[PDB]
Formats: sequence, C-alpha cells, structure tokens
Amino acid sequence: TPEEKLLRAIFGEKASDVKDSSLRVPNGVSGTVIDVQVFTRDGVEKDKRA
Amino acid sequence: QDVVLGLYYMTRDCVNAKGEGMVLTGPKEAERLYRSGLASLHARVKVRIT
Amino acid sequence: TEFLKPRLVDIEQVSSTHAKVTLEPLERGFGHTLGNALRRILLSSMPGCAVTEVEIDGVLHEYSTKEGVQEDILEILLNLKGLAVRVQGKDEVILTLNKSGIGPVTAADITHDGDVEIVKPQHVICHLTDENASISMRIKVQRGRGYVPASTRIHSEEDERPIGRLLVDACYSPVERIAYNVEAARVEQRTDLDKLVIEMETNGTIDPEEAIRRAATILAEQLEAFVDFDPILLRPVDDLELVRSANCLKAEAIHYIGDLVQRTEVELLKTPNLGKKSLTEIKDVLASRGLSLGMRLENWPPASIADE
Amino acid sequence: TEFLKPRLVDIEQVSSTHAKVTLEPLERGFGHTLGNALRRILLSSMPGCAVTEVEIDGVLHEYSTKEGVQEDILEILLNLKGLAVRVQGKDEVILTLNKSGIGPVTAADITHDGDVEIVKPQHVICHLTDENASISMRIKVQRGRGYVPASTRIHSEEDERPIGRLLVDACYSPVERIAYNVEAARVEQRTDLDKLVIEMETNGTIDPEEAIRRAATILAEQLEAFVDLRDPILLRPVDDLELTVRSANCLKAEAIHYIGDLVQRTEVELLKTPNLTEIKDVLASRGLSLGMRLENWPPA
Amino acid sequence: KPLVGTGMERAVAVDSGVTAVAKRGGVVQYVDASRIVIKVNEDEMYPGEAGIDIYNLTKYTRSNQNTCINQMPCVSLGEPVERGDVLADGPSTDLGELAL
Amino acid sequence: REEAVVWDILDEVIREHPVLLNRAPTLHRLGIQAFEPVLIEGKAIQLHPLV
Amino acid sequence: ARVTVQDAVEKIGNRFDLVLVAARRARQMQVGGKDPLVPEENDKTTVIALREIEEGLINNQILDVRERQEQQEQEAAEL
Repeated sequence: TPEEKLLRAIFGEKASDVKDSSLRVPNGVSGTVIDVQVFTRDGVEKDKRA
Repeated sequence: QDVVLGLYYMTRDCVNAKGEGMVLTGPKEAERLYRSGLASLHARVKVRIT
Repeated sequence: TEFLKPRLVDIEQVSSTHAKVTLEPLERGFGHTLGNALRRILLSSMPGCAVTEVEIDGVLHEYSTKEGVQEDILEILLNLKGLAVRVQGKDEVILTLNKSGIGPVTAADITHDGDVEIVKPQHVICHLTDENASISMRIKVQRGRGYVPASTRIHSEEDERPIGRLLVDACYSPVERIAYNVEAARVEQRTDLDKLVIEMETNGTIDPEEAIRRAATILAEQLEAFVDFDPILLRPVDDLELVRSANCLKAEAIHYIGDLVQRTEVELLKTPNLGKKSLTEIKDVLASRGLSLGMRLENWPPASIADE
Repeated sequence: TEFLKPRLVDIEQVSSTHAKVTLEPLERGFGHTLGNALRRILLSSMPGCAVTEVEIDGVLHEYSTKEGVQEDILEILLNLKGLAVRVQGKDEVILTLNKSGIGPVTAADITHDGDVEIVKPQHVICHLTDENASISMRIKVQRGRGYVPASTRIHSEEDERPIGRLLVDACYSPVERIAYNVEAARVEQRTDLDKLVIEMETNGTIDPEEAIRRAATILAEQLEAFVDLRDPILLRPVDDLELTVRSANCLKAEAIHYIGDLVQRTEVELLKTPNLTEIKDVLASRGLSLGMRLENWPPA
Repeated sequence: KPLVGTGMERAVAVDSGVTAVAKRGGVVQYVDASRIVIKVNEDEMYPGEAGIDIYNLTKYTRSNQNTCINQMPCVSLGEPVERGDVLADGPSTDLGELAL
Repeated sequence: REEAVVWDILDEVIREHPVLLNRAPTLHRLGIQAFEPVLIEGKAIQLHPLV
Repeated sequence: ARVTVQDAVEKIGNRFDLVLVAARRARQMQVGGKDPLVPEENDKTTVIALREIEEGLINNQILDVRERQEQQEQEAAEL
C-alpha cells in the first residue's frame, strides 16, 4: 500500500522473501530445557549441531 | 453455614459462666468486657439500650 | 534489615470523643501485631480517676426504693458509671450532691473544688418527682487503671463497711470502645502488604488522639531495657513603575530586558548611558525575576518590535 | 503510678538447638503483651545466613545426572537447604568443596574461611559411591531475612547469568519454633507479679540472647510513628532548521555538532568561510540570539 | 509413607510394573543413581552364564499426561538383597509402598 | 514487556468499570450478575460469601 | 450511584429509562468534550450521568431543553 511504499521510499528498507514461523514458548510458562532431539530425513544433508 | 453457627454461638443463654445478672450501661462496654476476659459472651445481665 | 517504617497519614475524627486513625503501609506480620498489641493497653492499663464509693443518707441497699425519685437506685448507680471526671493533683477526693426542685439533677449540683474536673455538666444523676423529697448523697473518687467491677472488688475489699455505703464498677481507663482492622496496601510492584485501620471512641476528659500517643509510650517504655513568567517582564523599561532605568538602555541596541540579562554590567554600565548607580536598578530587577549574568533565554522575541 | 520495668535475667542454654529465656518483672496482662508480641516478630524477621546458589562443573541443569553420586541432583539441592553457617561480617561468601573415592560428602568437606562458622559439619550433603567419584561445587552463601523463592530473583534481575548456576530458594529464617508460659514472680510486697519463660528452639547460627534484643529493636521503632505522630532547543542538532545549502556547506566545514556548540562560538567565528542576515532572521523567531557564553558544558 | 494404611500397598505397588523386582538376589556390588549392578546368588546361579545382573533405571522422561517418571534407587552399598525385593522405587512409591 | 506505567494506567481504568460473572448452568435470572472488580495479584477468582 | 440505583429510580420510576436518560447523557463527556455539573470525583461517566440524575437536576424532560436551545443558536447563526 502506498503509505508503506513511501515508508519504503524514505528509508530504503527492503524486507526480503523470508517470512517468520518461529517456534516460541507459550507465554506464561517458566522452566528449563532438558533435551533437544533431531529427526532428519533420509539421504538429506545434516548440520553442525545434530 | 459458617456464620449461622457463629451467630447461634454468639447469642446464647448459659446459666453458669460469670457475671450472672450484673449491671451494664452500654453495648460498647459489653465489648469492653468480653475482650478483657472479665466476662463471657453468653451470660444474662441487666442493661440499657437506646 | 531495611525495615519499612510507616508514616501516619490521617485521622478521621467525627466529634470530640471519636476518631478513625488509618495508616499505610506495614509489613505482613506487624499489622495484625500492633493493632492487637495496643488493644491490651487501652483495656487494662490506662491510668485515670473514677467513681468508686457511694454514700447516700437514709439508704440500706440498692434493691430498695426512694420516694420523690423516678428511678431505681441501680439506675442512679448506672449514671455515675456514665459520668466523666478528672482529679488533677490529689489521689482521693470525695464529693457531695444536694438538690431541691421539680425536675432533673444535672452534674452542676456537685460541690467541687478546683482540682476535680467534670467535662459533662448536663449529666443527670437523679430526677426529683415532686418538690417535697430531695437527694443528698456523697460519692468517692479513686485513681487506677483499667476496670474492676464491684463483684471482685468486694472480694478484694474485706472491709466490713457499715450499711449505707455503696460501690460501683469503676471506669479507670478512658477508652469506651476501640476496634481495628487490616486491609491490603500497595507499593507499586508489591501489592501484598497491609495497611492499618483503627477505629477509636473514648469518653471525655481526654483527646481521642492523645491516647495513641500516651498508651503506645507505655508499651515502648516496657522495652527500653530490651532495646538497650511575568506580564511586565514582557514589557520595556518605560512601563515598570519606576524613571532612571528607562531612557538609557535602548541606546546600546537593547530596547528591552532581553540582552540586558546576558550582557555584563561591567560594560553595559561602562557605555555612555549607564554607570555605577544602575546596578540598583538591574540587580534588584534580577532579584524578583531570577535571571542571571549571561543567561540563556528560552523564548524571548515575538514578532512585535517597536519603540516610543 | 506504680509501674515496673523488666530486666533480662536468665540464659538457660539447654543445647545448641534448644534454649530457654526467663523474663521479669511483668505486671498483670503484660505477660500476654510481651509473651505474644515478640513471637510474631520473632518468627519472621531474624536475619540469617543461608545457601543460595550451588553450582557444579560438568552438570548443566538441575535435571541432569552425574555418575559416582548416589543421589539425584535436585535432591542434593534439597539437601543443601539444611545448612547452618554462622558468618559474621560480610554478606556474600563463596565456599568450595572437594572429595574423592567412595564416601559420603558431608558438611565437613569445605575449605573454611575465617568469619565462616559452620554450625553443623556432620550433616550429610551427598553419598559418593564410585572410586573415581570426585564432586566439586561452587556455592554462594548469602545473608538475609524473609523468604525469597527462585522465581523472585529471575524477574527482578534482567542480567543474564552463565549456564549451570543452579538456584535454590532462600529459606533465611533461622528460628524454628517457640513457646512460652505465664507464671508468677516472687516479689514480696507485690504478690501479683508474674514471670515469663520464653523457650526458644531453633537451628544454630543464633545466640538466643541477641534474638530478642533485635526483636524489640524491630518493635520499638514502629512506635515512633505513634509516640511522635499522634531546555530542548539547546540539545537540538544541525539539520532541523531546513537551512540553506550554501551555509550548511559551511557549518559542516566549521565542525560544529550541536547548536550549543554553535553558540559556544560567536558570530565573528563564522565569517572566514566562502560560498549573517539569515541567522539574524531565524534566531530571533524561536527564542535564540548569538553571543551567549556556556559553562559546565557538555552535560552529555 | 502414609500413617493409616490398609495392607494393600506392597502388593499393588510391586505388581504395577514401575519398580524393580529381584528375579534373583545376592549382594549389591555396584550401586549408582543411574543403574544397579547386582551379583547373582550362587545357589541361585547357573553353570552357563557368569551371573552378574544389571538393571538400567529410566531417568527423567515424560509421561502421557505431562508428568515425570523417574525411578529412584533405594538400596545401599554392599548389602544383602532377597529375591522379589523392591530394588529401585517408582516415582510415587516409597520403599515399596504407595505414597500418593 | 510488563512495563512500569502499564499497571497504573490499567488501575485507573478498572476503577468504576463494571464486569459480568456467569456460572453455567445459569439456571435462573441471578445466574449472571454484574460485578465491579478490585484487582488482586494471583491466578484465581475470589467471590463474595453471600453470592 | 457507585453501589445501587435505588435513589435514582425513586426519581425516574423505571429500571430502564435511568439507563436511557443516561445513555443519552453520558456521551457528552466521552466525545462531546463537556464537563459535568456535580463535583467530578474522578468518576467514569456512566455514574457521573447517574450523579446528575439523582441530584434532582435531571429527568428526561430537562435534558430535552438544553438540546433544543443548542439548535436555535446554530440556526440563525448561519443566516
């Protein structure tokens, strides 16, 4: 919309083709993380943490 | 249920406690008495009300 | 140990015998404490003078009657309990009470001296029915604290008193009825602490606020062995009710108070229009208007500029 | 009047956990005054030294397990609440603990300090079982009154600690449980006179004499409420003026950051630059001038 | 443990499939907060195997209802152990008895 | 962020602001009654003993 | 007032018009920019209107006179 397009025009801000779907804590929960477990698909590459 | 016991305990007529039939001048000084331990709750007296 | 001492905020006094004295805030566990720890003082341990002994002529006991009197002897004994008194310097005063006339017997009828102080003179002690009979009694005043009724008083007075001498339940303490409470109090993140609300009504012969001073001393004295812009400032020098501070400032291109306060009186007075007597007409201006030597002005000049 | 002021009299110290204090003289009813009103104050507001932050190497969180230890790790933090340690001067001491081989790590396994007085060194902290078991913790000890849980410290401090700093709630209150009685005191001419025994039973770390000396110190100060009481322009930068392209080519050539730095100079200190009526137009509008000297600048 | 019991606990806590039942006995050789090594009694023993038993306890792991199932040891170092014992407790169990 | 003034702006609003409290099954006309709040710090709802 | 509406329905006589005389009245301070006539007492306007009724200065009729005379000070003001 042309208001935001003008906000793009002032500051040159370029929000990319990337969109957020981050898994977050349900708000109102305290505690401590006791495991991270990874299930990767077959044949597909693996990363430095897993 | 709770108050209806405590009202019944408050207003009662036990013939024996202390100060049977003594004189009083006001319900203020009636509460001078029970809060001092120098009388009881349920014991008959001779009073004045307005 | 960084304890939250309180400040008393308020007294809500109704009349000259009554008050509600609130408070905030305390910690939890001291609000319930103090509001009880004073109530054990105002019942049993506040020293005052009260009516103790009663002597009427022509009587035998209080179950009897007296003609010429509307009431019973007990109701006349009742009134002296509701009577208020103050003996100043003595420690045992005896008074008298003799009347005639058709009507009531108010508390002016006591033959007093200057050291016994009745606060309530309208207090009726008897009613004469017809003109014929009359009341002539003698009453006795003693000093103590708290309350002792005549039941256990005669258990503690083993005197074989002769017939005609009566004894009332003495009212030594001045507190008639007090009560207290605990609501919640807040400090702007902690909404857990407790205020103190105290309701208090006493008799006369005292201030209703004087007791909480007086009685809370006594608990503490027990513990001493245990703690051991302006409008004419928008206006040039010709209109400020003065005239040798007007004509000689505009000839240095300061037509107003504006650059007068920034510029220094060692040079502005050194110009050929002011001098060593102008400081009485600048520094006295800067006394009431507060501006300084060299000050930065927030918003001095409007669009209007003019002269005379 | 006929008042009578009390004296501290007796310290019949039965144990290092169990004690008794007598008290006299007391008048009628004032036994229930000073038997009661200490007790509510005594049970809450006594400052003690208690364990707060136990931290072990090689254990990431309170739900981890370490080998050679017979116990689960949260339970060892629950063991570490029951520690009576008498510290005198400061408010923060970081004890250290080591052991090796089979044998229960008890409370006698600390490298002691000078003002540190462990009360109960016989207390069991752990039970190492393996030969290569060698536990090592880095415990913060504090000094406080009242109750603090773990979650209270969390929100109150936004500063982020390193990982592995396993908290324990703050049970500070070094009293356990008291009782008292009202009996008669034998003074001859005043036979109504009454005495007061205050049995105090607690843990270590507290001499029971000073427990009440501080307790009246709490109460007698809350009666003192009763025995007494009944330019934006100056910090504005250079680009706000919509100023001329020739003179903004010069004020950025004369190296001035704020307008307070500009009026730190005078009108004479601008004329030497190539390419005064404009500033004499605009400064006279919004409440400014030139030639004004600033001192105690900058205020950051 | 509960103070007014009903004599049913050490049958219902045992046969609940949550503790460790001593199929064989012996003395506790190695005891840990992770697992228990016990050595088979020699009158209980067999000529084939050596006769050393290990039970790996199941530590902090979820339940279906989002609760914790951790089994806890309760035995001591170097102690005689009968058959059919409560070697390591369940979560809500205390020394073989239900402790709700 | 649960910031500082957030409470004391809310604290002005809920003063003299009514509210409803309803219990199912609201079996007669008094099963849904208006109330006025007095804000406590906690996680459950405190009710008057004569309602 | 703050707790009941008895002392204002002694004046109005109905459990719904006291809402309706103040449904009309309590908009003039939300978006009408006006001020009440009683001491304000930091009050939200659904009882500030209820104060103005139960202080006897407002029924439905007396609201209708201040809304008439506002229009005849805009009608000839244009001309």
